[PDB]
Amino acid sequence: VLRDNIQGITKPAIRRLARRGGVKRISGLIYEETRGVLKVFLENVIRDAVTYTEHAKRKTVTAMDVVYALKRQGRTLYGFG
Amino acid sequence: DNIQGITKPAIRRLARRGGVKRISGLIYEETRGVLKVFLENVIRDAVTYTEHAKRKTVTAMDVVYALKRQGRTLYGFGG
Amino acid sequence: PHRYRPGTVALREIRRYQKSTELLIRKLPFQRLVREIAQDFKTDLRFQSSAVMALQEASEAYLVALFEDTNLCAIHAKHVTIMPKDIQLARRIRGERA
Amino acid sequence: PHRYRPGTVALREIRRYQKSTELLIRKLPFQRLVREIAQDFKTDLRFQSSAVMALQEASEAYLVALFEDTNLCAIHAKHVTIMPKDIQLARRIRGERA
Amino acid sequence: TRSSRAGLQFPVGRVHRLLRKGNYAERVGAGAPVYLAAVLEYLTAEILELAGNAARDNKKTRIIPRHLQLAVRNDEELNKLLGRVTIAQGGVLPNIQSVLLPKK
Amino acid sequence: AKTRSSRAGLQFPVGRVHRLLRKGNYAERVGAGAPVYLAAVLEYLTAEILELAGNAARDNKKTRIIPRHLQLAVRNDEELNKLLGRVTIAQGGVLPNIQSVLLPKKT
Amino acid sequence: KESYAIYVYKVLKQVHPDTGISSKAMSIMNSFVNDVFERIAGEASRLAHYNKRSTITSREIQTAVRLLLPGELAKHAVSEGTKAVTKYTSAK
Amino acid sequence: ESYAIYVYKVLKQVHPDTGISSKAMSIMNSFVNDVFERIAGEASRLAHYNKRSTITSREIQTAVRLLLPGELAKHAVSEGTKAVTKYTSAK
DNA sequence: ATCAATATCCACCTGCAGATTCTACCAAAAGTGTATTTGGAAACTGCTCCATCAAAAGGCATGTTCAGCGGAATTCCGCTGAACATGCCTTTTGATGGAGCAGTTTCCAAATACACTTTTGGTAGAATCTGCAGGTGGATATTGAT
DNA sequence: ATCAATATCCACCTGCAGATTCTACCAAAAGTGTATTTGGAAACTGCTCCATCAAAAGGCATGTTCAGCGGAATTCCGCTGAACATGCCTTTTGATGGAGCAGTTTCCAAATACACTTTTGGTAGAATCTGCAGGTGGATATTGAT
Repeated sequence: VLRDNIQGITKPAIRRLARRGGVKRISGLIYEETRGVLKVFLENVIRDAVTYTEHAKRKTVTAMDVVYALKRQGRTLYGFG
Repeated sequence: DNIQGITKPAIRRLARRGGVKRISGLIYEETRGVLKVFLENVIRDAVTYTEHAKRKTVTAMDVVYALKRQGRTLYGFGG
Repeated sequence: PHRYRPGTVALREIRRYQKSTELLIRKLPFQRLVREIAQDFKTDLRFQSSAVMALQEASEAYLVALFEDTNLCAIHAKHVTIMPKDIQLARRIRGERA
Repeated sequence: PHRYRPGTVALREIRRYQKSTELLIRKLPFQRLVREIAQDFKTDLRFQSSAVMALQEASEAYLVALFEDTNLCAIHAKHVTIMPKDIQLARRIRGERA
Repeated sequence: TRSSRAGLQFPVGRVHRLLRKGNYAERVGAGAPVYLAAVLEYLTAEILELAGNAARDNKKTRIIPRHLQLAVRNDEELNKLLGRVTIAQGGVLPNIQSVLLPKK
Repeated sequence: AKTRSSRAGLQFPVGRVHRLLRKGNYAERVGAGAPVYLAAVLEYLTAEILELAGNAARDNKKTRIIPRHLQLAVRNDEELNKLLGRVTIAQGGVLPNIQSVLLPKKT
Repeated sequence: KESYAIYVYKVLKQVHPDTGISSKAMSIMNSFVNDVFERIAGEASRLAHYNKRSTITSREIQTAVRLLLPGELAKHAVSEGTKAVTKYTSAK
Repeated sequence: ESYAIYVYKVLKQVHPDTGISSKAMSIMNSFVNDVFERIAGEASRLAHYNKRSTITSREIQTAVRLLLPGELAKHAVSEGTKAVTKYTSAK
């Protein structure tokens, strides 16, 4: 059973995302604040994605489902499956 | 000058509704600039909705529709 | 000659204006600004009484909120005086620039 | 022994990562987090692969974005180290609290 | 009427008309206009209920935009649902950043 | 039997853009010039970004356009940047940009 | 010029019988209804399209409500909705 | 159905010796269908706002003005008009 | 400025993977061509409600004084970045069964399509009514000073 | 802590602008009954691709040590905004033509709707082509110590 997979987003991966974000120096508290932010972000897209899946009486979340979900949030994504 | 028509007292008042206590001198010309860029975006879209209808009169609906597209939905003038 | 101290009257003004709902900008100077900007888009225009109200209602509403975020950006920087750069940052973080 | 002063490798890595475009989060770990959050919302749910990839594309896009804004609030503060309150300010002004 | 058939104050028949002339779809089922109308009556009820309270609270009987504003923003959910809506003549909630208050 | 796309002088499918305008249920009727004008705009719009993507690629000594190229082309253009200010081009990266106060030394 | 103003007035009374409402207030309520109507209609339209369907039925209306309204608000809006349909059907 | 072959033509038109990857073509497809839906919807709406049951080259033009930034809109209007005018006189 | 340690650069070189290449099938498009319906431009017109202007009225510009705020320079203690050793778990290459998506045909509950009869929610003219916004009195909390 | 100036809160008073009550007219709903059409669920099922188990190997996460430096907190100072009383220049308010915003009638260019015939973009099947990923090496910067 899947539990605590939020820790699967390693300090290293969060450090790399910040470099792209152009961040030079990071505080120790940042990593946990970020898991939180990423957690909420995902709970929101997947809820919607899954809501779309259910309405089509399917059992598989398709990329379209994620794509429609993102559009509903003003985070339109190009190029997907 | 019209933009200068928006006075310091008026601007200082707005900021107070925003819960602002102390206001640097440079904030006023900075402010009018925001408002200018604001209106321009809205008014253009409204004037456009105006012309599509072949009117020489901007109607409050043309502003409401404009605002809706700017993502600034405004309840009070229909729609 | 009793005199109030810096920020005491302002603070009382905050209180004051957060209760009222009326426009804080005078109608005429504003109508003039709206009209001049419109002129650059299409000449010989006439504005409904309500159309200008809406625009004003929206502008103050807009500006007011921009002020709350600025105040926050000032405080984030251990200050209490909202400065230009404080507005600058807010607008950048709202996508009004990026 | 040779040793770069602190922050040199970091600039090195900003330059580095801003040139590439590969996802910076381990795949499998991320997929688990997706499956977890999904199944603690509904069951018997299968995922197209590309579906988990769209979600990673978006998440990273979202986080890198957040980090730039956060990085800006810090510089406004005259700091170079993004702190939690920076993310909070950014997130708020961004319109996710506020 | 249909509203009466579904037990509602809102105009089911009208809502139905508006769903057709709205070019939202080729066809419109019979429940949709009923179900939707139900939700508009309910949402309406929720806001009026809170704003009525807001008026009693300020010691007034006739509700004004300011009472719609106060009911909306002082409510996590409705405030979310109207997160990008500006209520004319509504004003703002009374709020002062603590750090701005006189040093007691 | 000339296509409408050629009648209009376009690469884009006027007949197709016309169908989609019906299946999209946007209005009761669709004018004849509607699809023609719209495929004209869509063609114009894709030629504009491709012009830019292609350049980005030349600047990258690459012959084939890839997502990062579309990304670099879109973010470097004021107007495309605004038109897609809320679109995320997957596998595109970001624009190299390091705040000044971060760089070391002085002057 | 149609408006939900009279129906708004009805609902109001069932909730605050002694409470009245100014014009400007009643106009705001009108925009409010028009707004959610469009937001709900649109999402439903959209849902039918993604599923290559021709009809916007209450199933559509329902899901859209789940997508648009905040949690608990959505909870009741669904019940309310479901109830309204049940009543309408179970009627001669 | 895709826009791929059409994107390819134009592509070859601007840059005769350049190719496009599939992901890139994928994003170019997403792009087209996106702009297509915004302009459509802006148009759809415009008509209803005007009690008009027909979308035409005139709604499309306005939609294009409301939706596209500065210089792009100007140029897009030309292209649209030019094409309508041409197709107009060809039959 | 010199010098040793490292990382960045960049042009040459080979290999798999993904792209450009065809043969033919072709349902579903897109085109062509009467027949029948109709939406909305176009010209005419009355009724609002908008632009203009006069003069009663309710704020704003202006100069002064100074309290306190932001910017600067300083100090220091702790926490984050660099470098390193170690070893695990992610990535990769493959294969298998079976779920559950998506195609195809059947076919009735539900929906569009008039057509007829009833009700009703919007408007316009008129009179009645009433919730509260400004207005006053007077008590008392708040603030700034000595 | 002690006055002394203001501001703020409150119970009450009352004209009036706007909310409410009443009648009447009415086209445009919205309800209702007939009968013709159809979308999409149900039932069978082909077939894509999702999950998942297996294994070998190094790309990388983890955890530790060390010290450089950046953030936090304290002090100090010049300059900038806040508060105020003076003063009048502009906005505000209520009135009066006429310009267009709409309400209506006309009627033709243009959009269904239908039946065919024709051209095509999608494609699955196989197989040849090619841009660059990624590995190598060694000449040019970038850095940091002295």
